Amino acid sequence: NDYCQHFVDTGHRPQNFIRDVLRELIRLKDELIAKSNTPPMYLQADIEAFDIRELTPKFDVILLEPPLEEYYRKCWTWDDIMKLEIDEIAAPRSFIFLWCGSGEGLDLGRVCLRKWGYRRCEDICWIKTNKNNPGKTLDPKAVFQRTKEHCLMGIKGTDIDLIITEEPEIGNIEKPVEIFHIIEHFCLGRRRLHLFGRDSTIRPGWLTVGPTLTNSNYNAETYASYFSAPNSYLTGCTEEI
Amino acid sequence: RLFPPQWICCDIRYLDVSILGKFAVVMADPPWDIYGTLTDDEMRRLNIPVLQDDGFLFLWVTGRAMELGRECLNLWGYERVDEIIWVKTNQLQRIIRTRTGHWLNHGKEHCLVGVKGNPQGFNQGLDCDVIVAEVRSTSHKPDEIYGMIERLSPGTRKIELFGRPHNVQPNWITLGNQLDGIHLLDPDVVARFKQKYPDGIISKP
Ligand SMILES: Nc1ncnc2c1ncn2[C@@H]1O[C@H](CSCC[C@H](N)C(=O)O)[C@@H](O)[C@H]1O
Ligand SMILES: [Mg+2]
Repeated sequence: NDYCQHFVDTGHRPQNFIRDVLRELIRLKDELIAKSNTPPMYLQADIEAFDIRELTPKFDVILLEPPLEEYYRKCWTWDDIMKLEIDEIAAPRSFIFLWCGSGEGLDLGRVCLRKWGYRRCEDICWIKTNKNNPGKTLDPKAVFQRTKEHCLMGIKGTDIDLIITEEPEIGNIEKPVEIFHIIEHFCLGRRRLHLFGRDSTIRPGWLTVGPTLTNSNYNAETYASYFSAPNSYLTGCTEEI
Repeated sequence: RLFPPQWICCDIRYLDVSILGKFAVVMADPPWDIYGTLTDDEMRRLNIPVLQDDGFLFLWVTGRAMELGRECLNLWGYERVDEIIWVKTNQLQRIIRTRTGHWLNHGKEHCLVGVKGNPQGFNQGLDCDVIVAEVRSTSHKPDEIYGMIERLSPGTRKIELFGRPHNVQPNWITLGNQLDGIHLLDPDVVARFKQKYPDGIISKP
């Protein structure tokens, strides 16, 4: 059988036919992450007009979710994104997860990663099924119907790469919560920043910063106190001291 | 439409590809330096630019070739306009999970899609950008890609670089060093081949 021909004939995406898309080990590790998580912290800020260096201390992990116009059709362009001074707030050993969409972002997000001093080390694809609404989706440059989005992982200093869920309803710009599961299970450190998060993405263990937040609780000094000795170098997957 | 399969066993570094004429689609699955491989410079120097005026390039990449392949695609005169992913499955349609220095299992391979010129009359948007297909022998890419390409550009001439015998297809010319001899049937290609290589020997220039 050929799922490509089947999609042309029926509108059911090939990914609709992927099947099934330790337990004690995973649960204990989830538990240790939950125990080491900082309280959720969050700040409303217009990231265009905000001095990013006010976010301290330096982060172990940055999740970057700029609102691309392609998600909808203030929207952020790659010109805007590339000019964020991410290298100023990242720890010298640290990681980035950048949602790049399905278009020019696959190239330009890579330029961003390298600009900010990272090497691209994983390409995590969010594959979207249409089991509820089989049919056709187009961009002018596009050769194929676009049914996925990419989150690029970068590393600086010395689970599977697939998330499969149903396509969200129009106007729902949320990314799968599974991206947080992947990030947290890497055990990269406890200082985690989510840029362009929303009320809906606020999460224990994360500082969320974005324009649409209705409330704030961030204080730099309080935040830094979560990582003061003896807890400075914890991975987020171990018993705290 | 339909022309039968054609192929040339060669070292792709040495073949003068200008004898093959112009193609609507080029596909390559290079032996990236990550039998035998090509160095990054050998890949850059491949004379891909002569193969097309207007059309599409399909370039398989893994690992650091996600970036090196982008560089090659651009150096050769293409803009990357799509990216296909092949979700690798077993016979029961479950994902196969596979590299040292990675802390994520890999369930897929990527194929970059580049455009050169302004192609006209291709059926863009018929297929989607995810292939779900069973894994076969090592490096064997799914045959689904030939179907997607044929629907995109029916009845046009295509060329595959670094193909093996199981890759030969109608309307395609296949180049690679594991193919069996030279099988050419297009009279125009036959004539220019004979003129260039009167004794059939494609040695280091
Ligand atoms: N210098 C060279 N010229 C031509 N082919 C070469 C080469 N160096 C390596 N190769 C070939 O490049 C191929 C890369 S693997 C190709 C896999 C193929 N697309 C498939 O679906 O099976 C190998 O067959 C290898 O023999
Ligand atoms: Mg099959």
